[PDB]
Amino acid sequence: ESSFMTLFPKYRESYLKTIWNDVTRALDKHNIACVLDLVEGSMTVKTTRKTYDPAIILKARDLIKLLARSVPFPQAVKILQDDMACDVIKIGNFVTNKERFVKRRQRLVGPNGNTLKALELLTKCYILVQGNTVSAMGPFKGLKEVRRVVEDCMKNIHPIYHIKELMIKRELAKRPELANEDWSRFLP
Amino acid sequence: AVGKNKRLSKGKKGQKKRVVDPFTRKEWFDIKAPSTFENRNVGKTLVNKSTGLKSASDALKGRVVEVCLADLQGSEDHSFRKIKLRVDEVQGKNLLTNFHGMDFTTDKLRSMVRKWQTLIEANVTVKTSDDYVLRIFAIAFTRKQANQVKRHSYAQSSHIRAIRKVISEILTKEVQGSTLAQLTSKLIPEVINKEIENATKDIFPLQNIHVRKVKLLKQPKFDVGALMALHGEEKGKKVT
Amino acid sequence: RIKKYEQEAAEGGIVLSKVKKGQFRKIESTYKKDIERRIGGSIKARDKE
Amino acid sequence: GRMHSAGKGISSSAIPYSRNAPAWFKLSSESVIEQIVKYARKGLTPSQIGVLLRDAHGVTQARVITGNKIMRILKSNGLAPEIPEDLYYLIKKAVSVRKHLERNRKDKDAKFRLILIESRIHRLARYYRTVAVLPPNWKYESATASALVN
Amino acid sequence: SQVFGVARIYASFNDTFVHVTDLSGKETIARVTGGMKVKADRDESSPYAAMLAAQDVAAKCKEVGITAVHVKIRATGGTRTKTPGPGGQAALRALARSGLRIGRIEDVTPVPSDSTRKKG
Amino acid sequence: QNDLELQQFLRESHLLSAFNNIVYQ
RNA sequence: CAGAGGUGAAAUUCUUGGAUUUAUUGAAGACUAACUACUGCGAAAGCAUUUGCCAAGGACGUUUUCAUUAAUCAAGAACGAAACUAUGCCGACUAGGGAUCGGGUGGUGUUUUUUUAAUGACCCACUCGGCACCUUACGAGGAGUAUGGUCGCAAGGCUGAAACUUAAAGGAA
Repeated sequence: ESSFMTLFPKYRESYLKTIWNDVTRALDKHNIACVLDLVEGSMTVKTTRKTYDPAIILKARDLIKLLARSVPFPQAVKILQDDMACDVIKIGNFVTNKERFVKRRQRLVGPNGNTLKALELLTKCYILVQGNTVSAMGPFKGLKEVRRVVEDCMKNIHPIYHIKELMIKRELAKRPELANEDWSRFLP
Repeated sequence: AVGKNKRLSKGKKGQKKRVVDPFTRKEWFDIKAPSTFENRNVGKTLVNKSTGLKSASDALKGRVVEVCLADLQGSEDHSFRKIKLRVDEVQGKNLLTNFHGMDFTTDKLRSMVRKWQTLIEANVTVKTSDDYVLRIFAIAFTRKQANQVKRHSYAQSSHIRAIRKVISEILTKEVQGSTLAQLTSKLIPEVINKEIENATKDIFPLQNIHVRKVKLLKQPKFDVGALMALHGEEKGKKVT
Repeated sequence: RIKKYEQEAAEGGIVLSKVKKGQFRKIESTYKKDIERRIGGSIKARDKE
Repeated sequence: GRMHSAGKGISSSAIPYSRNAPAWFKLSSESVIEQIVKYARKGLTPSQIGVLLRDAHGVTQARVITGNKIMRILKSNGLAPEIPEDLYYLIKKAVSVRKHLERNRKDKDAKFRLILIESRIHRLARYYRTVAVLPPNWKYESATASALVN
Repeated sequence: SQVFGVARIYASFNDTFVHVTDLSGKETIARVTGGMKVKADRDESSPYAAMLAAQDVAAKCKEVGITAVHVKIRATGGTRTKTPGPGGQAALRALARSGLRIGRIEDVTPVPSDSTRKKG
Repeated sequence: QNDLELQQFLRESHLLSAFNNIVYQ
């Protein structure tokens, strides 16, 4: 008999109260019980005596983590989906210069959100740049490329380079001629 | 990559024959908790074979098991903590382990740590009267009262130092006045938590108080009579 | 809606694209409803004044 | 400016309008005089003299209780200092920091602070020599520091 | 009545280990891998691969006498990613389907109490 | 920066995303 | 007991002297995860585990002390691979508003606790000083086409093969 708990601050308290019938519907559909506490700001999920997927309870743990980290409900359920995962990526501990750090992550998110929407769409992922952390949910490959790209952008390679690299790799994979080559003569 | 896709390295020049089944030759053992606990018997283990009972003895006395406190006490309020236990002596398919360490787990800690509050940590090394030198980690999170509108109830650094001092004092006093047996019998049923809380009720009211991690640094000399007493001599069959 | 969104992210800090001082922040809601054909980039009377 | 530190703070005493003592004061002017003299013989700086006399004995402020500022009292009774007390405290601070550095040769922050202190102490010394209240050939150096504090 | 053992699951984004072991952690009973199991070098991290690997380890366990498991799942952790893998999830599912009684799940993850890097 | 298809994909990224309900060729 | 790492797919590499994984450790030199900001500090470069110790500083409470000792500062002295979509009219400046950080006063009930050891958290108004955030009164060449010049640019013929109508082989067909 297993369970997990995680904590939310007050604004997410508001939206969580708003959505709670939905998360209980979904965890009902998978036969997992969940409880919301407004006094301790707490959120618990627990296994039943009729459930048969402790993998799904692990999923639900990561679910509630995402909800408290404030991605909305449709993305919550898309993480409860089978072949998906979310990932916390630390980017606080790279640049000593405060303004340089702030500037570099601003470059990551890109003007008018252009860079963010572009990389998200290419990777089928969903990305939330949270202060000194980055959260990424999606299919496993998508997370892999996202982690590499965000790390280089915290480093000193422009995501503009990375988006072009992803696009070229995308076309190369799309055309099924070269299934065993280096491709380095293609990539920039 | 068992098939033909992967090249031949040095690899399978000549490999030995899977002919033994070490599991054919192994042997089961049963282990038993110390008396501080309630559910005394916990699971099984294996040893290679007693052709060296020297080997059985030395490997087992080296052995260090861990356990879920839920199993070890039959209580799901005790569930959320782990324990480590050390093997000491073997007789009649019976390992009679002795306490080794104590832990929260990453899940409970990560759950516990909020965003808008103040974290508090304090370690201290002590020597129990049993001459077991030991190291205790206790954490504690500050909270707001019910009387609050402040979103964040932070702590002034003088207060934080004051309660580290107080927690170090209480840990020193308690371990010194205790032995290993009473110490475990205390840290299982949540007593130091409450005492720390009632003590620091004055400085800056807290919410979470916990003996996070207990580590053992060096044991005194082994004493089989004493440990046999702690848990709670046989004749053969004159087979011929 | 834009005030709700800025307050949302700012208050749970999610670094955003730096909009100018004048215009309206651009979001998926305005991309999808195609509102600026009817409202504009920003209040040009205020911009000229 | 609150020089060398950019905080614009203001924090000090005011002064009531009246140029007298409150009537409920009933101590001898001469009595407070010998208390001043006795504390000076004990070895307290004029600032501390004023502090003790306005805490312990309800003496509001000596400039009004008696006819003179307290080191004018001490000059009348032959106890002016050799250097003004603020300059003396600066000397003490400089000695402290220099000896600190000498045992601890890496505190660059302290080096910076010592620059600040030497600057201000030069300023004050210049003012005193402008009044000629201190001797004109008088200088600051570590030698004066050692031979005057030790 | 019930014979327990631990099972550590190493769930990379590239590989998969199921590793069943006596409660003390000394004498491991079984250990296979997606790379050991599948023939395509990249399917080695397929949930299908993890399913088969769990099948063989379950076979060994039901042979020797293991019947219930404390399962600890784990990722590469440390400086690199700290998220489990397709193998981990599918392997836990496959164990359940094989009927090995789940004793107790958790995540245990090699986490830095501080990093191992260089700040620029 | 002086590339032409990439910049275009960026500036159209939002449109494609909110009108998919991937194609950018 | 046979692969492991890796990648889009490879490969380099490690691997019966048992790698990767397992449990117990020991050593090694790094960095202080979470708590982490809206804020803290210092002149700036910068600053995060505990704890003494030396040594300095700010804001405040002061009916203490000095009596114009100061301002801005050309000099001089102190300290020290990046870049890659950012930009707000400015100033002798008026009323401010919420929220926060550091003191201080006053009320006031809860938490606290009681001749022993610290009279501390919270709410509240007034208050100075600081990071900020939001409102406000008022002010002294590029475009692009056109070219009877100059200066460069460089053109075709199957290959051979040219003084030879010349081979094999080749190209197209």
